[PDB]
Amino acid sequence: TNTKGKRRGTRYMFSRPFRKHGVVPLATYMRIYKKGDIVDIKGMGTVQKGMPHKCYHGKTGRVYNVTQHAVGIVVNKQVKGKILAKRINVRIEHIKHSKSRDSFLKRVKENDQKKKEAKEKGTWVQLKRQPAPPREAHFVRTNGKEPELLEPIPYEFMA
Amino acid sequence: AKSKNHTTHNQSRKWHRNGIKKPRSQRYESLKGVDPKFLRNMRFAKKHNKKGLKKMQANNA
Amino acid sequence: GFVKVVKNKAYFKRYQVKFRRRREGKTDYYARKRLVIQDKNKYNTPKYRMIVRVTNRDIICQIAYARIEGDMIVCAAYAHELPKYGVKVGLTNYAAAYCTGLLLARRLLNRFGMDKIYEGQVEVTGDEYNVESIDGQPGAFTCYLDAGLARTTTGNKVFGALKGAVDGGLSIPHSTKRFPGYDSESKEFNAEVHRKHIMGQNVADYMRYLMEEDEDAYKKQFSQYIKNSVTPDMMEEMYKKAHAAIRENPVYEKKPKKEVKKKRWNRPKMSLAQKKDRVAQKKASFLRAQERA
Amino acid sequence: KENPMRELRIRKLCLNICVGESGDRLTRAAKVLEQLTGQTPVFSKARYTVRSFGIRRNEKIAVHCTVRGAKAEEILEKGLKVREYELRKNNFSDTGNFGFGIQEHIDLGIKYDPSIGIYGLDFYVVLGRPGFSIADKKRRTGCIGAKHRISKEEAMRWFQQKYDGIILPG
Amino acid sequence: GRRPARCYRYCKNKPYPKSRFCRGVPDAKIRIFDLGRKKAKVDEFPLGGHMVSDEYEQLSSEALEAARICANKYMVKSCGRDGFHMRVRLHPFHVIRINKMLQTGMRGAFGKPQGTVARVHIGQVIMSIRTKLQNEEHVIEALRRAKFKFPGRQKIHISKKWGFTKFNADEFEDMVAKKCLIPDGCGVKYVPSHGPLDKWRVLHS
RNA sequence: GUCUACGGCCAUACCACCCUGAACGCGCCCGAUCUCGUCUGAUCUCGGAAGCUAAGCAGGGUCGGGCCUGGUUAGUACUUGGAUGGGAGACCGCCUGGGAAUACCGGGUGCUGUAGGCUU
RNA sequence: GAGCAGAAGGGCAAAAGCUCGCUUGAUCUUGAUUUUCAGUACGAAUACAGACCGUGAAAGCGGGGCCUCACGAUCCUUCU
RNA sequence: GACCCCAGAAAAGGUGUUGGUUGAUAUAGACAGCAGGACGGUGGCCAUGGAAGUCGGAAUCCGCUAAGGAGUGUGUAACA
RNA sequence: CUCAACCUAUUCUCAAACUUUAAAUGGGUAAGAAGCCCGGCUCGCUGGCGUGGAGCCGGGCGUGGAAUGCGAGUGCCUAG
RNA sequence: CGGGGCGGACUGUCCCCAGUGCGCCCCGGGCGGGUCGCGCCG
Ligand SMILES: [Mg+2]
Ligand SMILES: [Mg+2]
Ligand SMILES: [Mg+2]
Ligand SMILES: [Mg+2]
Ligand SMILES: [Mg+2]
Ligand SMILES: [Mg+2]
Ligand SMILES: [Mg+2]
Ligand SMILES: [Mg+2]
Repeated sequence: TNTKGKRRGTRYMFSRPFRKHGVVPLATYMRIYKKGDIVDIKGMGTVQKGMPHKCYHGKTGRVYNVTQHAVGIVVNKQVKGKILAKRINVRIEHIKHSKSRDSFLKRVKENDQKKKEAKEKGTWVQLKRQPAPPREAHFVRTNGKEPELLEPIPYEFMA
Repeated sequence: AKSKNHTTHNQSRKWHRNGIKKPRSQRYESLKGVDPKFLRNMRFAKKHNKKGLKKMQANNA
Repeated sequence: GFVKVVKNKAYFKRYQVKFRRRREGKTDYYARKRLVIQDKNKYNTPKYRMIVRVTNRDIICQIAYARIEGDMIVCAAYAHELPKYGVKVGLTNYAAAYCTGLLLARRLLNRFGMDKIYEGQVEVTGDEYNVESIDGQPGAFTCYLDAGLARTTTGNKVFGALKGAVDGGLSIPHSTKRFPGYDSESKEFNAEVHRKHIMGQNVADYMRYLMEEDEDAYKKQFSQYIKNSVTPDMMEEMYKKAHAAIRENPVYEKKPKKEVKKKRWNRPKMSLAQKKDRVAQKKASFLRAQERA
Repeated sequence: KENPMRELRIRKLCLNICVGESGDRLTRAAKVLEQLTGQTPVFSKARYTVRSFGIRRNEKIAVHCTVRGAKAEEILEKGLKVREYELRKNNFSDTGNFGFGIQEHIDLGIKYDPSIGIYGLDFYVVLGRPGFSIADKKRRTGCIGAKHRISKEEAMRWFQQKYDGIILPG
Repeated sequence: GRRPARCYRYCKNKPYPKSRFCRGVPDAKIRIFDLGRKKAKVDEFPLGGHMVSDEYEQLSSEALEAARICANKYMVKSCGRDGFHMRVRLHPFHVIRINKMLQTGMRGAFGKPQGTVARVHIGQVIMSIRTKLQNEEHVIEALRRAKFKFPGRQKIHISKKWGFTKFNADEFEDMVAKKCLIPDGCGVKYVPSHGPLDKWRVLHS
């Protein structure tokens, strides 16, 4: 009953944000994408060429091919009870670098530095992230001031 | 005469019985779909790795 | 009032400003995208371009490649440094455009060390010339003309700067359709009147044309030409000496910065306390003037 | 006292002859404009088909030309001879430009011709100061600012001062 | 030939306004929403009384007209034709449909417009009366009578606001005194202490 | 402290009006022989340098509009999960977690990259 | 707040609109991919690669229409 | 009357009883009962066939007062 | 003097096929040894440049780089 | 919650009226955190 049109239900998905129409800023064309880096697929609607399908908006993939204006992205797609790695050609206006990989790559370099310093200095330091532990025991000063009494307020019809 | 038209009921239960497995990623993914001009140059680079082997083992030693 | 205010509050709330350099009318972003953006399978390869900007009194030739944090100019040559080399008057004309384009090419090639290789066309003739890379040697520097908002018709001075640069040794793709020697009706390039324009012979023709017709108009037009004693018979040789001096030494020596006392010329921004005090004083003066009645 | 870069001047003159229809009448009208200006005029077509006026879309309806400089100043004086230097108060627009019309083109200084008719035309002087051209330049175009604009009162003052004209209170 | 209002009492559908998609809508029965001395100034009628629904339901335009007339007649009787001002604060913007039965059955059952109702929420004001202080008992009785025209359960409230404004009656007068408020017909204009000083100089003079 | 050329982010940068602008510059400005375009050397293109900061431009101002960012609105609206909770229902309360948006009241009013000038 | 052939939605301002100038990339080819999907086909589409061209000063852009629709197996026939 | 689904009920009422909210009067004598007064201008004006407080349209006062509306109802053609 | 329309500043009430703003629940990806860091070699691709990119060859690094739980991977035939 | 000396800017109190920031130094009061801190108490 639903049509099979390639852009059905993308009325807001491909529309530009409020007061962000017009010329595409040029630094989006100056980003360097190499084979192996992780890119989020957005899909702006100012450029109608190389548009990803609506099922890839909001998905993150890995670049495997670079051409003059586009990249090839290996992005997972869930089809009923199986996930299969699609390969899509997307022009660079519809992608951006994923900061999740940048954060992890930063933490790897910091970890390798921390091991290097700890070995050369003679220390052991926790490198794994730990989940937020239970709060430690502490003292709360009243500073000579009694805590303020709180009581529920009477009901009244506001307006 | 008339009957049910469509449902995804019980479908998710069927999908998860054998699990929804992520595709088997592994080292050395295939080169299908890569730029032909780039790809045929890499074949030339691989073909000519033979020369410079003497320089490689000299440097490694 | 009789008509709806078009620029009301709702108009400003939804107004989207254009890019800042579009609002100032300095950048054509339709042209800039096609001209500074490198192919993605070339990665960090710089895409060089020659920015030629002709001003009311100057010619600016720069070579830049685009980065995310802003453009990077690697070599700049101006027409106001031409008095160092021969020509002292009559800048911002076609012959000075050739000289500053040639100066930019020689300055850049000297910075890269490609001086003896890629001499270019030392003997100036107006016909088409394109430098070819030499095997076993570093390749010719390749850049593309950036005319900006200039109307690129035949005889535009940006193509004079291009002609100077390609004759200097830079490889810039071009055709001779836009050089002053080109004829639109016959669709053929003269290459001799173009050489005259490079040598400033059209300006020398004007000087002697005014000398014979009306000496008062000649004084009015070329007033700064009588000063510095530049005459039509010596224009061509002066430009040739300028070319040779550009060839010999294109290195730019930045003038040393002088000691300066720090002076505030423009008014600083008024503070919040000052603004509130100003409002309070204005209110008090209104009430005081009112009770005076 | 005043800055010399504020003195008023004439930008253009913009003569216009709106003939009803196309044909030999319009060709004669363009001939009149050419005789008046020494300058080839341009025909303008109709935006829309209006059958109460008898015009159709894209049909050559009028002929007009714009004159600048010394020739404009000469033609304006010829037109003001016919008007006897008497422009009504409302002839001046709020943007500092004014205009008038004449009914017969013969008294402009052109000899009559049996083949040519009795065409009238519109004069519309556009006033300006030096620096008005920044709104027309291609690179770094801008507006002229509030002080530098011309009001209706300033245009009327210019006409009274320069052409010793009389502004009727109409 | 109208269905009982019990058939359209509840907000079962999405809002179905009269638009370019819903055409052929008959006009709502209520066309007048303000009665009494609508031209009275803000300080003439400092007392405000509301009828407030307690049910998320739909009130037909027929019922709003009936309750408007019922409250108007009592207010006129007990306060005169210029002693009050009433404002119906519900507009029937939701179109209810009817699938008209004499094709037969439920085939193609989507209905045609039948009438309009207003969707009211818990705590929403249905009707308002502003009047002088000495008519408080008459406002309560007028709104009590108009309750009988509505399906649900409604409460009569005497607001702490001054008249039909959004400002409390115990700080309204001194705000007018210090020019934070300026009358304009039946309401007030709030003048904040920001903007051009020429507006401030228009005041205090 | 500023400007010019080219820019990045694309209003904290926009819009309206007012004031000030030293030096370089940027302009306005002067002219149509050549190059080139016009109905019109107005625009464009070219050749200039008498005059001027009037305009653009820059800086500042306005209990300015907008924009940006906070407070409030408000633990409100809405909401994940729970009950053999309430109620004739419509709906509502509680438990367990998450949590807004106006109006209204404050603060702010471009940062910056490369190259090149001026500033006793 | 116009226009972009048409339904609607998106998009677009020295644009993608309007007017001119020159043109035939609406051409010849092999694969890959996306969309529906069973991950079959058709249709449509995307990114390339190899020719030959157009246009522009050039960077480039173009293998139809700004994007989402406008269409068709076996067998047989017909043309190249 | 009597336990999720669930197997029957609404608007609206009650001087049945229970709890709550807000307000008012009162030893300067509440409330309720019984018992007295309830006056003049003035049978106020405009209305009509007659409307005297009491079919109605407006007005809404003053004096004597402890108090008495130029009137809350019953009643009369109007009075009474 | 008055009523319309117009404009300005306000005011009541709304939107499945409206929207500046904008949740909760939700969808994708990452949380290393196929990683990191050093050297070198190949290229007909790219190219001012020993420039970029990719591939290849050696070497050194284990605190195995969140929690929790679980043994996984893979093929054929196949009924209802 | 503030005091002294120099530079800009504001006000319809302009007589050398009043008021507001900024840049350098000399003082004063209050608050918080580090300090081999140092003592005393638990
Ligand atoms: Mg079935
Ligand atoms: Mg262009
Ligand atoms: Mg019935
Ligand atoms: Mg429904
Ligand atoms: Mg503001
Ligand atoms: Mg909750
Ligand atoms: Mg091709
Ligand atoms: Mg297309």
